[PDB]
Formats: sequence, structure tokens, C-alpha cells
Amino acid sequence: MEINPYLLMLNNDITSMISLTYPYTGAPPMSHGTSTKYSMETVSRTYSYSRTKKEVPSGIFPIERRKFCNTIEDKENLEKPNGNVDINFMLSLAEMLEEKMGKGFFKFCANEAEAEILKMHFSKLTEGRQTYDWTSERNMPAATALQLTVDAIQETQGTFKGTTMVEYCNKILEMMDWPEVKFKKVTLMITKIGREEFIKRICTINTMAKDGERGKYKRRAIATPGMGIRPFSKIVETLAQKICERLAESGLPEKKAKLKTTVSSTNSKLQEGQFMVNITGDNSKWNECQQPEAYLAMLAYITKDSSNLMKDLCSVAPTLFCNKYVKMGQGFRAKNKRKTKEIVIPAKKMKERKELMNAEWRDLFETIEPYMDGECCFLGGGMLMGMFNMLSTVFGVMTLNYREERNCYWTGLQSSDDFVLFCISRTWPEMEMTILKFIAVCKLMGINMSLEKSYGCLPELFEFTSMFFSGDFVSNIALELPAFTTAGMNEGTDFTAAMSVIRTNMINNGLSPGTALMALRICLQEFRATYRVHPYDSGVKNHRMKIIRKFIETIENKDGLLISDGGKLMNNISSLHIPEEILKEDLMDPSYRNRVFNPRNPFTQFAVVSTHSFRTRSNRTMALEEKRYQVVCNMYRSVFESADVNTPIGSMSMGEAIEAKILDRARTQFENGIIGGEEYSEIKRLIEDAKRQRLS
Amino acid sequence: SLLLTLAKEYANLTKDKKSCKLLSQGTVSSYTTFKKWTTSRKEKNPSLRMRWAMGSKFPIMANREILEEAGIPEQWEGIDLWSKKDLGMVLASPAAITYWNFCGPGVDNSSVIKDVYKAKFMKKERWRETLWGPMNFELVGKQRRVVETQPVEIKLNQKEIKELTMWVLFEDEANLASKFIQENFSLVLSLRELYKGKAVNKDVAAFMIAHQFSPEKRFLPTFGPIRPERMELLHCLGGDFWKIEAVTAVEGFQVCEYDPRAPLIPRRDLRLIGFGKKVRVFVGQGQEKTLVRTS
Amino acid sequence: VIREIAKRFLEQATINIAEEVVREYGDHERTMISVGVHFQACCLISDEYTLEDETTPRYVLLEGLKRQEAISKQNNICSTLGLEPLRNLADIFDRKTRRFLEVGITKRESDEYYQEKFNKIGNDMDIHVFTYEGKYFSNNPNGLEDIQKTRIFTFLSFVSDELRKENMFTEMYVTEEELEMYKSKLFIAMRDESVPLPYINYEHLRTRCETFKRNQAECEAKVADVASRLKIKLEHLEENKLRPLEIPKEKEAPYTHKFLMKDAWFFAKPHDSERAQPQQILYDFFEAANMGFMTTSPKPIFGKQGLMYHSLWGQTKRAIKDKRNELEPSEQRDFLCGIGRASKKIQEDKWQESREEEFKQEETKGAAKRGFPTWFNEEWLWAMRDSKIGDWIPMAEMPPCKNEMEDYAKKMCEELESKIQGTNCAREMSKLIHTIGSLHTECRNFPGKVKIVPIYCRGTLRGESTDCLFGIAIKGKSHLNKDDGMYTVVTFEFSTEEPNPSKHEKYTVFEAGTVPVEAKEKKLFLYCRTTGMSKLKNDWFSKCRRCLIPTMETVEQIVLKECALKEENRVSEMLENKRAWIAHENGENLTRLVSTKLKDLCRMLIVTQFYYCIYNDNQLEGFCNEQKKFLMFLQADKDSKSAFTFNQKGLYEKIEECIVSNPLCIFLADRLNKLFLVAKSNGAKYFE
RNA sequence: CUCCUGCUUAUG
RNA sequence: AGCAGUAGCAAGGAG
Repeated sequence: MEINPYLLMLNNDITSMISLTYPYTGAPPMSHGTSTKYSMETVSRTYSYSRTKKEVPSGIFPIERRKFCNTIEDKENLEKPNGNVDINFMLSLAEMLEEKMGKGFFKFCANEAEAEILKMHFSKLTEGRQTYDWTSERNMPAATALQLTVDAIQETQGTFKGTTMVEYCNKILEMMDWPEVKFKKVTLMITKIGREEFIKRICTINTMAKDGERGKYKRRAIATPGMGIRPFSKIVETLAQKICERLAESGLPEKKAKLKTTVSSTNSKLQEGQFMVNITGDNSKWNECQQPEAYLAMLAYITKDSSNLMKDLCSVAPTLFCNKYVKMGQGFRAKNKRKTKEIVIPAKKMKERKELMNAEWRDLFETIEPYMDGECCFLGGGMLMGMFNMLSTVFGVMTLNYREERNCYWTGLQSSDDFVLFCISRTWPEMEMTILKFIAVCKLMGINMSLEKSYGCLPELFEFTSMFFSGDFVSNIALELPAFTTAGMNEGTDFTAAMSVIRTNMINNGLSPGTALMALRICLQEFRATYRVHPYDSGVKNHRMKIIRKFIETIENKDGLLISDGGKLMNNISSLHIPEEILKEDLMDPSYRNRVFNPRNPFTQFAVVSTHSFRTRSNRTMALEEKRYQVVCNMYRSVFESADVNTPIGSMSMGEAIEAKILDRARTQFENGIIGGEEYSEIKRLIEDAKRQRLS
Repeated sequence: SLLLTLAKEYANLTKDKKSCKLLSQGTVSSYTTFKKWTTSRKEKNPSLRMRWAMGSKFPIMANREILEEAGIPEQWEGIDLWSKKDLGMVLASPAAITYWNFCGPGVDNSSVIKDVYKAKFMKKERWRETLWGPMNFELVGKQRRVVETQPVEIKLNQKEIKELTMWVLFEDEANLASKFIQENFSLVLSLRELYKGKAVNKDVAAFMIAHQFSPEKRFLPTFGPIRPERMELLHCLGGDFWKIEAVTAVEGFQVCEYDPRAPLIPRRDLRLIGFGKKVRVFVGQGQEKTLVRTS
Repeated sequence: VIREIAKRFLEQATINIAEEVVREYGDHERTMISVGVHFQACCLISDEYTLEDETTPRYVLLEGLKRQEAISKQNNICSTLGLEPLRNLADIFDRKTRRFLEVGITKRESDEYYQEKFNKIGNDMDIHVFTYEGKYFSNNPNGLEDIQKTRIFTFLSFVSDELRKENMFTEMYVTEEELEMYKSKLFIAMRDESVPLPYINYEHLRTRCETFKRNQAECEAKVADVASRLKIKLEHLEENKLRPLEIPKEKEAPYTHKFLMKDAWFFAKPHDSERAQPQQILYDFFEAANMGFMTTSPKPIFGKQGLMYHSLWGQTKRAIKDKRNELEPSEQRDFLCGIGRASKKIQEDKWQESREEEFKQEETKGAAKRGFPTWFNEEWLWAMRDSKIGDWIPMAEMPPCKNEMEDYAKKMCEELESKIQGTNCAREMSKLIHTIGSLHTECRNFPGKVKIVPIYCRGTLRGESTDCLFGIAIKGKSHLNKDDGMYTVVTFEFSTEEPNPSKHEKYTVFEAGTVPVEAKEKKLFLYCRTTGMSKLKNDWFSKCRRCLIPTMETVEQIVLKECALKEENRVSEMLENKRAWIAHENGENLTRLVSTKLKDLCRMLIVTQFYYCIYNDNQLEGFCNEQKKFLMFLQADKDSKSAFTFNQKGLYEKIEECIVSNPLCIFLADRLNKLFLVAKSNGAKYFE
């Protein structure tokens, strides 16, 4: 007897039989070695999709520049993806866009964006993902990168008194006018660097390999920028964020009701002979065919009547994307015929060591050479991952609101790289005409629809952001399994955080109740297996159940114990919002309740109930700056006992209010309190000597 | 400490030049990045690292003087619970945690825990006194809404909540006393008679006041009535293909200017050394003036 | 929001008046708030005590007002007294002091603003400058003792506290004393160079984008794009070219799982609570499973290396006989678990050049291709067949239930839990959890030391909790820095079936001896296999218990959709009287299927989720994407919606690109082709 | 190919 | 040998 699981799809829908075909239970794919060939395929493929040869030499940068707009050499295979944007066509799509809703659209949206840039603190730059710090040329979190950047500003010339977005950006442009910048290297030697290397370094974007990406056989490289490009990108993402929130055919911030309203609305506007065919499309090479010169053209049109500050402030990040550098990873390796000795060639010596590469490496390397730096590469038309995502959706709304003038047209919905198009027409050759006109407008503007991964039907049978919609029923996003148990902090914050994740996946996704009870019992079992705690009735005898089994006769009511201390489960599906202690403190023994909840404990001293919070030991394998900075943190937190809650206002001085605060509470505790001359005069002498020592 | 050694360590740890280039000559903003600065990058597998930590013998960093004041070195059969390695912090085993949980001293703190977590004990009482019934097994569906889900009776808007705790516990560096604050100042006058003398930590006080008053606004899929008592039980009451419900039921003072040589008398004696005097007031983060009472 | 906070600290109606003043001023954004504060400043000056006797007011307000009536009211107040201008329009006129009244409010120390105003007018007007900080620094004529000064310092400390709330410091700037970007030297040559090709500078591009109107020659370029297209859609009702996939016709794929599933044999004993560590289970099975009758011939049946496995098995046999699990260093463990077998990583500091001696280069190949396996059906049908040992997976207890749907979820958990604990898939999950768990803790607690870790389980036999023993595992001195690292495990397995050089391709099968089996005394084979796990793969196999979530999610979607469309609580009989079509036979396929119960369906679902938990590679991921595409085509066949595709050549190039050697991928491709054969019997979009 | 080196007691 | 797939691990140093 042969056996086949997919026969389950012979009498059911695909809304229930699609989690069967997601392998989200096994191990995610990882990358290995270097991330050089992936980036060379991205850059060389980006130049290979530009369809041009017209070069303009640069007088600023020592590398050539290839133009990307309005320089087309029309090859016969136009189905191959092109990277050329017609600016008159897309500005015609901008006027055709704003003429559908309102007249003062870009002025009102640009005033809403302009209202909320001047009221932004620059610490918002530190609430991001991992960035590329150029001090040591590594990948660091954003707080350390802004730490070394602000330390470079205060180290080179003058101090920093900005505390805003605009004066920080003007400080970056002031660094672009500076002739020599001094920063710290290796034990802290202060080195200097000139002017051209600062421009070559401020436009540096690091490329690595994307780890943990489900769904590709071949790996794709991700790129993270520096810090001196980020806040202008925050400006553009706020502007385009307000534009996408104002629109009606976008789904970046409900994604379910809008398709109901466009299916129900556009099916209600048919003739007696017209009908509708929907096409699921998925744009391929979306990160290599969105040039920032089109962003420079459109963002000079959105800001035509906005201000003088915003008109100049929304045309800066597209230029830095127009002259960006691409890192090369860390090189490659070479070995002999015996395969024993293997030298490592870095990305620096790749120019000299050209004679030790494969056929594919020399095919990707000989067609990338005249755009190479000594250590980096040059790109002027790419837009990689980790960049503008809220602004290409505006292009997607522009292509899906086109007017060609019968009475045949289209509509739909756009996402990051998924689009669902609804066509309304009369006959099938006119369907060829309208679909080929959609490929015409997307192909002329610069959006390459993939032909292999696109299809369609007459009713709703489409794919959009991995949610398969049938004719009547609706599937959900396939849930990530390993996000259930990644708390790993405490005996108290592993189970309640698991119930919070089961709660938010129960409310957000479907998560049927028996599946939720099963997942709660599995996370309970790995909780009991991690911390080695079992119920008392089981015969488990390890280094913690001996004490619990020995002292079980001292506890009167047996269900008053905790799960982490030798008790069974009392939380349920209807008890996920209540932790175990608050559910069980009405049944504990008073000796047990007084015994466990002692704040005089050797484990807590040195957002749930804290009674088991221990700290594990650190590892055994920049350490002065955290010493001094955390001395400032413990000091300023010690002076102002309520300062981690409120934002620390006041920027005239810190230590003046500290000294007047120790005089304030020393005099406050003194005058109807202590009353003794040596303590008040002693603290007075220490504060005065600290002020004379500090201020001089 | 008791605010007698803070000036000594303030004197000895401000002897550096670069600390003077930072304090009062540098960036006050970067304290907001000094609080979140540490080199703990991502911790991409924390539960795996906890399984490796609990696989050793002594993973725990515990205090010394309390457990050598009360505890025992080795148990009745060879269970090691101590170390002699190092600052003064001694490694230990979770068998010492359960030994503290079964053979430790007891301190009466029923009213403390049963006054800090009053919102969640109120959730336990409101979950205990409800009733359910039959199910439906029918189709259901509705769009997503923005619902505040907690049965509060004050309903601030996430901006007067920081400002309330700051204008209750330590009113000096707090915030403005604003135009949306006069009724909230009647609330301060009603709440200064509550949180004056307590043994609760101030961050825990900001936790309980920041949680017992705040309607938590969320973006959740709702259906049926949107009454705020049955909205925190949204996960239990209905799903996508099923539905079940059968529920039938005093400083009224002022300041003037900065000039006169005021007597060095702070806010602690602001009432008895009050009227008819130009008495100076030190307002918090650095804004200190000289005060005249205005009728 | 400007309007929300501006309605918080500043008054209600004054917003509209100040906004009208900005509507009479120009394209300016921030000054609203300043003018609004200024207006309430005048409202705090000139409201309550405005010279009530002679009710015509002392403060003639002609600054914040409509820009039509200041000249008329100026010519209505000054027509009796008559004054002289002071080179500027006066803010507020006065008749008690018979002078002007200037109002200005500033942030800084008020010295420089008052000296620049001293450069403008001197002190011949009546200057009133109020600071947010609290400095009444103005002209010598003053207010007497009134609460106008007290309330205006209360109001500017008020508004200044609002400035310190939302970080509004570069927002109260008067235009004469924010809207200018720092025009640098090198960025202005950077933006002018990054313009498109028909443009010269950013100024010409900005004026042309400000002066752009669309035309109707857009459709000339659009139809000119349609003309040079050469693309037609491809239907399915006339050209149903959904052809079967190219499974490679090459050598059959080997058994590539890390352990043994179906060819396993074990020894059972009653389990004791005290002897519970894996070394103590290894020792107790050294007395229980007799190694004294474990005689291995020095000649293997097949394989490559025979002497090293014999000396290594004897070395670990007498090593366990001395009751210590640490192999002493000899040539056998120096050859099997790699010690000294790595490439010399030499940096680019010295190269020691030579005339064509050690000529170094690089080379990459890819992956080897294999064929369709035939050994997978019997392991699938064994994998859902019941074994009499009872529960295998250590599942936790049931919480106490209310009168809610917890009887429904308790019923589903107890029935599906009662069905999956007895199958052999639960035995393999217990094998992976206990074995890779113990190997994982040995990979943490002792690097650099070769351990001897058994391969075992624990299950209930005749009610009594027993444990088993499947193999002997050897760790390979893992130094796991990153998520990879690939430590080498040497596995000695116990088997009770005769080997096969087609299936067991990666083994070095010996012969061990005799085993009595009750129902005469059959043979006993020992297997040998060197392999390698990884650090991330230890967490993803050591936590393979969480396969019940997609299985029970699928079954509960079936049942909740069924009672969702039947509108009646029919659950306990629907879980019994509902068929599921699986397992078409070998000789015939055309509408000859096996309708089974739903409990065998959740058996097969936990089987396929477990095999998804084992064989996760790149190829299974990309193949699962493409089979979701063909599943959408088959759903397009189930309703005859007349779907269409644009290019059916490169699609099969991408599917046939991502099928190389993974046996689960080849098996699901073959069963997908047989799904197309069964679907060809009813719908017409496929081939034979 | 040859020559020299190491602690972390693991419990469904 | 082996893991693994478009390149790395399978200890390090000296000759």
C-alpha cells in the first residue's frame, strides 16, 4: 500500500490544508564563510540591469559614475528586468495621483510631516536595529554608534548643544565642511583623518548574509547603513508614513477589510457584459530596480510648496543613496592540491590576488572592477534591504491609479513586494490588452513583474502576504514556533511570558483553543525540564526534589505550592492574563507565604511578581567607558531617586542641581533634624572643595 | 548611606577632567542613552543559555551575609550549596532556593503584596465572580478597533500618568503644574494623604500608581458589545468559528523673581516661614527662584 | 501634534486668532505658538484692570488685530492728544503714560535682545521685555505692584515648562531674531552631480518639477511599450501543460537520518529512581545488556574501515567495563573523531613565495544528485503503526476545567494525546529528546573530552516504568564558539535485521551474535556510523516535542470548520463518523483510495510534522513554496475558475533546480505527481 | 611529515 | 573519514 498526504486536499479547501505545507518545525537555514559573492552578484547584477553605457566622470570621488535615468538602450528581450526610470512619466503619475483625491494633498501631508520633525529628539535614532559603526568599522547597536559619533563631534572641535534633529543634521553637514576629524583608536590613542576619507566613510554601508530566512534555496545578502544616513531616512519614513496612512489602497500599517471593500465595491461597478479577473503578482528584483534618482525627482515635487527647510531637508538621503559604498565582506580563501595549507585573502588584497579565483568569481569580478575602491565598491542606483520601504509603496499606489483614457480598467492592493491586481474588462483579447498595459506602465516606470510567479482567476483566489484567500474563507499567517520559548531570564519570567505570547497569538492570529492548551502544556513541560522541578507525586529524585519530597509533610494544603517550587498547573486558557502566584496566593500556607515572599533574601538583593529573581554568572572570556558612564548613571540615579520614570528635563548643568540638591536635602534634613556642626560643615566643605576642583 | 556619604563619593569621583567635559559642559541628552548603553547585544538564544547555566553545579550569583547568617553549608545528604570564590558575592545552587522556600525565616508582608498588585487581584476577583454558559458554533467576524481595556474610573491619556506620580512622590523635578492639572491637583490633595508613609520602593510605587489608573489602549479585533469589563477576556470569550457568553449582569504659593538675598530655607519649612517673606524655592532639575506669596 | 498641545497650554479661541494672524503673515510654521503666547501675554496684561474710571482703555491694543483698522483706531485715539512715531509701528498705545507700549518675550538672558532693540529704537519707546527664565529686563517705567507681572512670570514659566516637556527649544525662534539648512560646500556640489541626465543643476530640476503639467503623449509611450512586448498569456483549458516533474534517474538515495528508526533493537529493564544519570543507565545496562557475549569479527560484511571500528568498540567495551566514560588517547580516536585534521589558517602577513611550489587556488562544486528512494514507504507505514509499551513522550498534566469550552479542549487533548503516545513516532521523539539532550549537556559541560553517552528511551511496560537501550554514542570534543562547529559523533547501533548495500550505504555493518525472541533465537547485528550534529541543530532536535501544535491545529481547523458550517454541536460523533481519503494502492490509482478514520489521520499528521522536523534543508523550503503554488493551481482546478500562467518554462526550471538529493523532497514530489494522476481522473488540467 | 598543551560531575 | 552546500567546521604554535 502506497501512501500520500496531499490526498487530503481532494475534498477540502486550501484555507485549512496550507499549514500542512509549511516546514516551520525544523531548523532554519544559515549561511557559512564569507558574504562576498552574494554582494558582488547584487552589485554586478544591478549594473547588469541598468541598460546603459553613458557615464559621467566625478570630480569629487575618484571613481566613475554611471547614470541610471533617461539613458535607455532598448534590448530586444524587454522581459529581462530593466533598471531605468522615466521621470516625466512618473511625474505624470504624480499629477494623475493627486488629481483623484483633493488638490492640496502634498501640502497638507507635508505640513503634518513638518509639524512632527521639529518636535523630535535625536535619541529616536538609538531606537533601531543593528547599525554599522565606522569608528572600529564593525556592526554595533545604535546607542554605541551614536555614542562614538557624538564623542567624535565633541572630540574633534567644540561641544554639542543640539538636543534636536535639525541641529544634529546640520552638525553632520558641519562635519562634512571640516578638514580633519580626530577620533579614538588603539589604551586610547587619538588619531586624525582628513576630508575625503570622511566622505568615503560617511557613505559606507555594510553587507552581510541574512540568517534565519525561511523560503530560499540561494542565500540573499542584507545591508545595514551607518549612522550619518539614518536620521534623514527617518525624515523620509515619517513623510511617506503619513502619505501611506492618508491613502486608501495601501496596507503597511488592517490588510483584511480593505480587500473586502475593494472586492465588494469594484464588483458593484460592473456593466451587463464586463467582468473581473484578479492576478496575483510578486515583483522580482525589487531591491535592484528602485533608483534613488526617482526619489530625488519625486521628493522635489512633493515639497514644491512646503517650506524652505523641508524643501532642502527631503533631498539629502537620496543623494547619499546616489553615491553609496558597498562593503565586500571579508574576502576568500585559497588552498593547495594537498588541501592542507589554506591562506586567507581579505577584501583589501583582492586587486593584487586576482589570479587565485574561480571562473564564477572572475566572471563576477572582471565585470565589477572599474567601479571598485581599494577596500569597497561603488553603487549609485541600488536600494537594498534596510532602506526605504514606506516610499516604494507610494509608487505602487501610483501604478494602481492609472487612467488610460470600452470602459476597462484595474485596481488592487500593493505591499512591500506583493501586489494583487483586479482587472475589469469585456473579452479575453482585451484582457491581454489591459494586462499588457499594466506590464507596460510597470515596465516603463521601473517595476519588473515576475512572469514565473504570477497567476490569476476570475473570483477571489489570490495570494497576499502569505495569507491565501479563498472564495469565502480566510487563512491566517503561519505562526513562528520558536518565539514561544525565548524568555530565558528567571524562574518567574519564563512561564508568564509564555502565557503572554500564547495570549497575543490567541488574540492576533487564530490559534484554536485545544492547540493553545496543547502549546501551554508543552511550554509547561519544557519549563519543568529546564529548571528540573517535577510534581511531588512523581518519583523523580534529583538534587532539588529531595528537599521537596523530604519537607512535604510540613505543608498542609498541597495545591498551594508553585510550579517552579514543586506544584501542579492551575493556570488555564481563561487564566492566561493572571500569573500563577496571584492565582495561588489565596491557597498558600502562612508559613509558606511568609517564607517565600521575604524581601530579605540572598537572591534578589546584592513586569511580574519578583520572588525567584536570581542572576546567573557571566562569561569568563571598551570597558573603561562603561565604568565611568555607569558611575554617572548610579550617581545621577542616586541623587534623583525618581528619574528613571520621567524624562530628565533641564540641560543647563547636571552637577549644579546635584550640589544644590545635596545642600537642599542636607539643609532639609538638617534644620529640623540632625542638628550638629561637624556633619553640615563637613558636607559643606566637601561640596565646596568638589566645586572648586571641578570648575577650575 | 542616609545621605551623608553621597557628597563624599561625589567629591572623590568628580576629580576627572573628562567627567567635567561631560557634566555641565557636554550632553545632558545622552543620559537617555547612558541608561540604555550596555554591550549585551542580542542574546539570540536565551533559553538555550539558561539550559547550559542550569546544567552546571553553581550558576547562581547570590548574597553571602544573609545565607551565612541563616542557612546551612551542606544538607542531610551531600548536596553542595556553597562556594568560596569571588567582590563579596557567592555562587549557589537552586536547591538553596527551594531550601530557602521550605526552611527559611518568615516576614509578614501580606498587606504589602495585597496593596501593590491591586489591579491583578481585582482581575482575580472579577474573574472569580463571573459565569459562563452554552456555546454557539457559528461564523463570526468583525474589523479591528482601538479599545481601552481595563475597568479604571479616572481615564487619563498616558501623559498625566507620569506627571501624577511625579507630582505625588517628589514634586520638585516633576513637570509643569498645568491647566489640565487643577482637578488633578485636587487628586494630588486626595492622594498626598495616601502615599506619604509607606515601606514601598518608589519604582514599585510608580508601578502601582502607573497601573491602577491607566486605561490601556490597544488595537484589537472586537465583536459584539465593547463594554470595558469583557474586553480583557477577549481571548477567552470568542474566536473565529465559536462564541460563548451567558453573562446576565497644601502649597497654594507663588514666586516672583531671582534678585533678593533670600534666607536659605527650602520647601520643608515653606509654611511656617511662609507669608510676608521673599523665601527662595529650589525647583528640582535646576530651576530655583526667590518666592513671594501671591493672594 | 501642534493643535493638541497648543490646545493644552494655550487657550481655546486664541488658537484661531493667532492662526488668522499667520494666515495674514506668510508661509511660516513655528511662529503660531509664539504669537499665540504673545496674544495671551497681552490678555494677561490688558484684561481686568484697564483703567476702569475713564473706561476707554489705558492699553490701546493695535498689534494683534486685523491689518485694516490699526490706522483708523490709531486716528481715533491719537486725534485728541497727538503723538510722534519712533521709526516703527507701536504695539500698544497709551494715554496714562502718554507713550507707546512695546511687548516682546524671549528665551535667553535678555541683555543682547535689549541691546539690539537699543540699537533699533533706543529707549525712546516704552519697552516691555519678558523672559521665560524670570528676568523683568525692560524699560524704566514699570507696572506698580500688580499681578500682571506675577501672572506673566507664572505664564512664561508655565509655557517654558511646556517647552521642556516635548523638546521645543528650536521652535520659539522669532524670524528676525530655523528655516535655513546649513548650506555647506561639498554637499551642494554633491546634490548637483546626482541629478538625472537631461538636467544641469538641482535649481533647474527644482523649478521644472515646480512647473510640471502632464500631457496626453503618455499613451504614446505606453502603447509604444505595448507594441514591443511579444507576450501572450497562456491558458489551461486548451494547453494544460502541467507536466510531471523530472525526478532524477540516478542512484537511489541512502538512509540519511542520524539514528535508526525501523531497524532498531533494544534491551529493557525496570527503571530505578536513584540510578537516573545517563552514565548510570549506561553502567546498569552494562550489567543488563551483556557485553561479554558481544564478540565482533575483525572482518565487516561491507564498508570501508574495519580495524578501527573493532579496536574502538573493544576499547569502549573495556572502557565501560572499568566504569569510566573517557577514552584514553590512541590512534583509533585520533583517527575517527578528528584530532589534528584541519586546514592551517594563515593570514596575509607572510606568504613564503616559491617557484610553482604549493600552487594554491580555490574550487567549489555544489551538491551530489541522487534518485527516488523505495525504502521510504515501509518506514512511513511503520512510523504510524502501533508498537506492548505505552506512553513515550513525557507530557504534563491537565489543568482543572471550568464550565467553559475546557471540556471541549480537554476532550481534544485527551483523545489526540491518547492516540499519539502509543505510536512509534513517539518512540523516535523520545529517542531524540533523551539522546540529543544528554549529548547536548555533555557538549556544554565537558569540551575537549571524549564521552560515552548511550542511546536510550524511557517508557511504561505493563504499567511499570521501564527504560531501554538502543546504541552507544561517542562525542568528538566539541569546541562550539558560534552556532556551527559540527562535532563528530560516532554511533554504534544494535540491529535485528539483515543489512542492505542499497539502503544502508553509510554503514560498516558487522555481526554481533544471538538474541532470544519470545512469541526462535535470531541473529544480532551491530552497525557503525560516523556523523555530525551542530549547536543550533541540538536545540532544534532536542526540542522536537513541539510537533503537536500544527497537527492539532490542522485537526481542530477541520472540526471547527465542520461545526462552523453545520451550526450544531456535532463533535463527538464527527470524530468517529467522518472519513479521510489517504493511501492509494500500488497497482491501481484511478479513484481507488483508502478512506480512513480521523485518528489515523492525526497519526499521519504527526508523522509528516515529525519528518518535517527532521529533514529541514534549503530544498524542502523552496520546494514547499513551489508546491504551495501548485496547490493554488489545484484549488483553481477544483472550482473550474479557468486560471492562467504567463510562463510555464522557468517555473519547472526553478522547481527542478531545487530538487537534488533530499529524500523527503523527492518523495513529496513523487506523491505530488501521483496527486496529479488522481486529479487527472476527475478534472482536466494535467497529464498522465 | 616531525615536536609540545588544559578546570567546568551532567538527573522528564 | 565525516557534517554540509555554492563555503565553512573538523584544536594551537615551531620547523
